[PDB]
Amino acid sequence: MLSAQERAQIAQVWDLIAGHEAQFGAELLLRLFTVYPSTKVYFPHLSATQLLSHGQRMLAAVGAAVQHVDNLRAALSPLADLHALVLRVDPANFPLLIQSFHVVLASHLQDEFTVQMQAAWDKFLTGVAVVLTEKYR
Amino acid sequence: MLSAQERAQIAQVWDLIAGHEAQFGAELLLRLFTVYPSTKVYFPHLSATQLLSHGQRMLAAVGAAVQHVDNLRAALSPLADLHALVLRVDPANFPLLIQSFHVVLASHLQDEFTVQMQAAWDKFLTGVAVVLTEKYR
Ligand code: HEM
Ligand code: HEM
Repeated sequence: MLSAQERAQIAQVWDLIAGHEAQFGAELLLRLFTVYPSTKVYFPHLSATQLLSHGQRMLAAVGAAVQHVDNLRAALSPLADLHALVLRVDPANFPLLIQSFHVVLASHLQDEFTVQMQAAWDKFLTGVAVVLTEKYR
Repeated sequence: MLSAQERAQIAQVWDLIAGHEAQFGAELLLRLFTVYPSTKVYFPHLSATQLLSHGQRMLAAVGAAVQHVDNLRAALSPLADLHALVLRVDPANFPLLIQSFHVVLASHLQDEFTVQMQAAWDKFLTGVAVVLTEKYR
């Protein structure tokens, strides 16, 4: 449950990502793989231009989720099935990705990525992660 | 157990912090308080110049720990007693601080804070946190 101010804040973060999905997503994956090498097993194909492609897909889906905070479970249902049932992504990986995403955004946006924006963004992404992991057995 | 390359990497990170302990530490606390408001209960006195003072103390201790990775338990013993026994800081707060610290460093250092440096820094700070929490009952 995001407040109106929090929804405005995550829209502001997204406006700073739009157009950079591939580059920011590739850097997110690189940071995740280096700081948490256990995550590399999920991406044997990516383990450099293929990084840009997957990064683009991933962050484009994040942008779509911003437009659907009120019905995230319905809108993300295919992606939830994919991560929980088909890919079998251990839910513990999702906080590692979210923390890594904050670092990449801070590196590019510096003080434009304010602590208020980070709090809202973290709440939003934690909710996305719940949807993408709750079907995991 | 940090490798020689990892020790070189954390020395490089510290060289980029030195002189900015107060400012970076204050921003670390502000980010921690905003993204994780549950942490504010530990700092009723700080909850703005007092932020600079505490930030300075905290990050100066980090710098001292860099010089003592081989005998962290002995060198940090007073600080371990303080956090675990006197302040009773719940160990779950330490990952929140470490993640917040990466974000603050990225915001200021941008791509100079490389993913290799972050991996080494994270390993180092996770070890500091183990020392500062293992006495907690
Ligand atoms: C907010 C969190 C996440 C979002 C929005 C997201 C989004 C996506 C999307 C849209 C795809 C489709 C790629 C395609 O069909 O080409 C995908 C695939 C994939 N995701 Fe995620 N993902 C997230 C978290 C994770 C995490 C934490 C992991 C593992 C650590 C992961 C591992 C994978 C893998 C292995 C694939 C398949 C890649 C491929 O087949 O090329 N994802 N993800
Ligand atoms: C790498 C991790 C940490 C380091 C190196 C560190 C370092 C320090 C130092 C050097 C002091 C002494 C301040 C003084 O005597 O004036 C201190 C005090 C304190 N620390 Fe930490 N700290 C760490 C983590 C934490 C965390 C995670 C919390 C709580 C969320 C915390 C809460 C406190 C509090 C409440 C004080 C007392 C402040 C005061 O009395 O003014 N510390 N810390």
